[PDB]
Amino acid sequence: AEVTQLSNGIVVATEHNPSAHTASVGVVFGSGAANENPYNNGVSNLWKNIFLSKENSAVAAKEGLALSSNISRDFQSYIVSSLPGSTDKSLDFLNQSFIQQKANLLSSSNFEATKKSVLKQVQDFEDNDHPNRVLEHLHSTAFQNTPLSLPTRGTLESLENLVVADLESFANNHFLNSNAVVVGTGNIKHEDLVNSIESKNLSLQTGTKPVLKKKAAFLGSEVRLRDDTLPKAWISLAVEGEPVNSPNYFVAKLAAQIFGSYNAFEPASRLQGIKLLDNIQEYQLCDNFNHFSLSYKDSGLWGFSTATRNVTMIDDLIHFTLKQWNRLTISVTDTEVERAKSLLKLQLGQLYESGNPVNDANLLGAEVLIKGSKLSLGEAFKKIDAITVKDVKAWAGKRLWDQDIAIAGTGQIEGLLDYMRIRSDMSMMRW
Amino acid sequence: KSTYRTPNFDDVLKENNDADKGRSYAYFMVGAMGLLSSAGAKSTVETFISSMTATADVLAMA
Amino acid sequence: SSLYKTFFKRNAVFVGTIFAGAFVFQTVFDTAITSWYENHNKGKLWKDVKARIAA
Amino acid sequence: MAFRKSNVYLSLVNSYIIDSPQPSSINYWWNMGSLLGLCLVIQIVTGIFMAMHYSSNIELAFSSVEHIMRDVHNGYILRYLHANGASFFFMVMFMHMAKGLYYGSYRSPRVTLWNVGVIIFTLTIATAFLGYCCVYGQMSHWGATVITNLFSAIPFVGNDIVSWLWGGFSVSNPTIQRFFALHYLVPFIIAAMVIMHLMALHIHGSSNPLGITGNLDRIPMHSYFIFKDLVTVFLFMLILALFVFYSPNTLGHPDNYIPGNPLVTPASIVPEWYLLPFYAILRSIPDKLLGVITMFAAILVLLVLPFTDRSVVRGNTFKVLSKFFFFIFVFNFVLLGQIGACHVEVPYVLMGQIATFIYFAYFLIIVPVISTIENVLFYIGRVNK
Amino acid sequence: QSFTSIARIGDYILKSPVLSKLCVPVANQFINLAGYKKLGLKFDDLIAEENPIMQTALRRLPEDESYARAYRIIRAHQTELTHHLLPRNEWIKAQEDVPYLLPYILEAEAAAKEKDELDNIEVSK
Ligand code: HEC
Ligand code: HEC
Ligand SMILES: COc1c(O)c(C)c(C/C=C(\C)CC/C=C(\C)CC/C=C(/C)CC/C=C(\C)CC/C=C(\C)CCC=C(C)C)c(O)c1OC
Ligand SMILES: CCCCCCCCCCCO[C@@H]1O[C@H](CO)[C@@H](O[C@H]2O[C@H](CO)[C@@H](O)[C@H](O)[C@H]2O)[C@H](O)[C@H]1O
Ligand SMILES: CCCCCCCC1=C(O)C(=O)c2scnc2C1=O
Repeated sequence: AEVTQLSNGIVVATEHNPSAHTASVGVVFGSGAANENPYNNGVSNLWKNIFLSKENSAVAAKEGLALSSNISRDFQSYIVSSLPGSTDKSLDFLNQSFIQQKANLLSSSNFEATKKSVLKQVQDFEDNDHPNRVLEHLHSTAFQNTPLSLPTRGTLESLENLVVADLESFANNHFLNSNAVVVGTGNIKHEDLVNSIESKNLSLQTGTKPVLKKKAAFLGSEVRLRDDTLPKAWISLAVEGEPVNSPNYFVAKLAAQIFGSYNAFEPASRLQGIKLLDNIQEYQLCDNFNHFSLSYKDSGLWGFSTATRNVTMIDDLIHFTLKQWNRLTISVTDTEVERAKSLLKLQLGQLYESGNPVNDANLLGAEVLIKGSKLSLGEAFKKIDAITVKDVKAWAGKRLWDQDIAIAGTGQIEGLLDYMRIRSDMSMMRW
Repeated sequence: KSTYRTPNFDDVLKENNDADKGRSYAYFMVGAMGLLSSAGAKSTVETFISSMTATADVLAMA
Repeated sequence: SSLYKTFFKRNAVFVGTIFAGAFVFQTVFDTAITSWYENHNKGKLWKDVKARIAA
Repeated sequence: MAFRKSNVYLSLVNSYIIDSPQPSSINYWWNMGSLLGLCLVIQIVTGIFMAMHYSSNIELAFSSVEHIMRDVHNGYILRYLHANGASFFFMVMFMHMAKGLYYGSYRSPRVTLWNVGVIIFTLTIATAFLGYCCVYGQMSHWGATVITNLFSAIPFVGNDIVSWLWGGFSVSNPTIQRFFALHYLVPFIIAAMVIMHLMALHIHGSSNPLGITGNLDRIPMHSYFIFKDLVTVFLFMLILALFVFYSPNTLGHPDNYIPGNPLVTPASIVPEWYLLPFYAILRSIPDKLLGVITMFAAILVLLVLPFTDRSVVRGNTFKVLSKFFFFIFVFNFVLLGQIGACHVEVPYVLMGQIATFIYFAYFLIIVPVISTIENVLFYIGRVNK
Repeated sequence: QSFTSIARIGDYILKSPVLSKLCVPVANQFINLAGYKKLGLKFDDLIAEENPIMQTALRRLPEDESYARAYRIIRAHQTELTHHLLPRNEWIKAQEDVPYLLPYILEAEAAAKEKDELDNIEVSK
């Protein structure tokens, strides 16, 4: 449970955990899809794909190393996993690919074979992964004409028109030092890694900063992707949430836990202590749903997602759910808040502490990049337990009560009523 | 075209410097409509009811 | 309009405040009208004629 | 499908009168409903034809009814039909209501059905009364006076509501004319209410004498019950005929053949027979305000029955204690009526007071107590441990 | 009134030899005067079913009992409409008049009551 981080030339961050069996090293950049443009959208996803290409991947495999990378909105990360002993051979492969081979990975035979893969990849996504496709579109309309609206995997149109020069252009503007953090998780010590790094000098484009832009903003709107040939209806709905490093980051995350997630087929799920289940189970209004409090640097999204085959009662699904959310402003109970506290701790635990160093790396790098440090799991619990009913009520009265929303859906959505109908349910009549 | 590229709404959108601008106007409008409607309903109801009170020709003081 | 946000603060006007305002309006408006009306017809009314009479 | 099923208008008729699934075992007590519709029609038809010859002015009302009696061809048939029809309307309504009481028709899931029925009963009382005032006989005038004064019991504004209702200093020409206008209006509100009654009946269907489900054995309304309804419709007409032609004034009051007089109230006032039980209840309370409140409560208490019936089975068919007490309630009601026709004298006043007590106690004490006891008896008579 | 409540009172009386000898004979006389047995019905057949508890109960009832309940109810309606009673040798005997649905009704009520309790549990820190 130690968050160690020191700066010499490069800001090095590590979180050691003795019993681990393995160790992971890599760099995480403070720039992701939210830094691209509508036309070069998909560059970051492309980088990730070449970094994992058959050529580069075969080199580290001989050495007994494994590769992993993830593209997000605010950040990007390249990671190399290894045994606790080869904690040095990872640092060689890292520098070899980001300085020496930052021109060998971009050959006219590799880039074309990779481009052909992300194209079949992103296409496959839009053709079949409906729930994620919808959540991606939710960000698209909620933050339109603003950074957060750009899909992480990029659009098929900005992708097929992307050239090697664009990769370089992006890389030379974001893969800088002042916008980077070298992460090390697994078992290796902070002082073990920091030495192998402060050994090899060379700055490589120092003093350079990435370009700036215009702040992200929420806009009440919707995008309806009707498709009557699909067998279900997938919809996502949300209000403007909380950004990371916000006084209410936790109240919000707790508020989502109150309604939580559900799966109509799993017996135990049907028994949960969520009032909403009394309303939706009578006529079986949906196969599943899940609330969330997504947070980013400039903004966030608080809402839920759901999938259903009861295409003639979608208005009741949406109506009941939004009536429950009304309660957070006027009648949420102590026991509901308490049930949430326990469950939030359990999930926040399983995330920050799993048996996989790669997840730890991403989380560590991402956090240190936005707030210059990581909040310890124990420090979180103290904040979570401190939340009162009054807090939830004040938060909801600001974020949920009579506030614009964003909607997105695909499939048999004829039954999803108009905007103003849904919008009206964000409140209740009173004397 | 890509569904992620949201069409232009610039002509319709209000340059948000005052977020609660349209809300204040709409709510005032609805409120004034409710005010005048209630006054009218009250006057109409009173008009019908008072038509059942004693007529001018029967209030003779014997 | 910040003039609205001072009295109602981003919420609509409630029935009670509507009904209350309606009762106030009904009286104020009626006086304003009866006044303007009688002034416009000054000299033609019985009030005015009664003064010019002495019995 | 058949045309009767597909046509927008015919399907309504088909679902309510032709294909409606009825419990195979319902008895003749279930025939009162149709008889009530028939009564409603007879009242509306004969009323409109007489309205053609009636004058509402206080100086002409009484004589215009005499004009209907002496000059209008078949006029006396119209008046005696309308008048005797009102009485028959109540005889049948009480049986309809009593049938519901006995079989637990008021129980869930037919509460809405029962509540709408209470509203109809109130509207019917109001309608008959207004009609009664249109004759403008001696009873008419005083009835119009008493019932409108009932509102003065309300504190503060009460006497105002009254002078308002009268449209003047006393029951006069503005009163009787508004009463006629109102007597014509209300029957159409009853009709609309009767439709809502039927809508509520259609969602769960009729109950049956066994008090259990009818879902395992139903037979079509058409043929079986259409023809069974015909049996009582004709019997109903035969009896009404006997009064209309052979004894037209037996259910009326001689004082109504005397024009209303503002200065003289008859030495002996006996209201309409169907109002007597309520008249007795009113008279039994030596306080003005409490007197009218208790009378109105005698009607509203019908609303309480779905909650005070603690039983686990519907109806009194298989219940010894409940059947017995059901009849105490019935004859207590008749007694109240008999007391209402007597003078406020010694043995009667106390009898009236006790009967009133018993009436309310049935709903609030006897039913809940008895039904609980019966529940337990049913249990301990079969469980062996 | 719930069956849990009916059982509480009924069992208390049934155990105490004071009331058990005083009441049961009256109850037995009551049941015979009711006459439902002459129609081929068992008391449990008479319970009003239009509520969730009874619907759950009838749903859990094993197949063979269900077909039998059905035959008894239909047979009852037919006799009633003919204004007769079944021939005495067809009447339900006291040994047969068993509370077969009762165990399902009580189980459902407890399940229901628990849920009501759990949905409203307060918490003391
Ligand atoms: C205009 C249509 C009209 C309708 C609809 C109507 N009536 Fe009448 N009613 C009259 C007229 C006209 C009189 C006066 C003539 C008379 O005394 O019969 C009257 C008189 C009465 C009387 C006095 C009877 C008597 O002793 O003379 C009663 C009671 C009555 N109506 C009951 C009813 C009931 C109950 C209904 C309906 C369910 C009804 N009326 C519907 C017109 C109507
Ligand atoms: C205070 C109660 C009450 C009043 C008054 C009432 N009803 Fe009903 N009615 C019922 C109930 C309860 C039922 C259900 C009977 C059952 O299935 O056990 C019913 C059923 C019916 C039925 C179905 C057949 C039957 O008789 O059971 C008809 C038709 C009907 N009512 C017509 C009417 C009409 C027409 C009126 C009067 C204008 C009326 N009712 C007034 C309570 C009432
Ligand atoms: C589930 O169980 C049921 C059941 O559902 C039903 C429906 C019935 C059958 C009974 C009924 C349907 C009764 C229904 C009664 C009505 C709908 C009455 C509606 C009433 C009215 C008064 C209609 C209004 C009439 C008019 C406006 C016109 C009259 C005036 C005229 C014609 C004036 C003409 C003028 C000139 C100058 C010629 C049962 O017996 C039954 O038992 C088991
Ligand atoms: C026919 C006779 C006519 C009588 C008068 C007409 C009706 C007037 C009703 C007036 C006010 O009724 C009032 O409406 C506003 C909506 O505008 C309601 O407001 C509700 O919705 C608004 C809008 O999303 C929310 O901001 C608010 O927090 C919420 O309470 C308010 O709670 C209710 O009290
Ligand atoms: C449910 C309403 C019951 C009506 C009760 C009022 C009964 C009633 C009186 O109390 C009365 O003093 C006179 S004088 C002439 N008619 C009446 C009459 O009907």
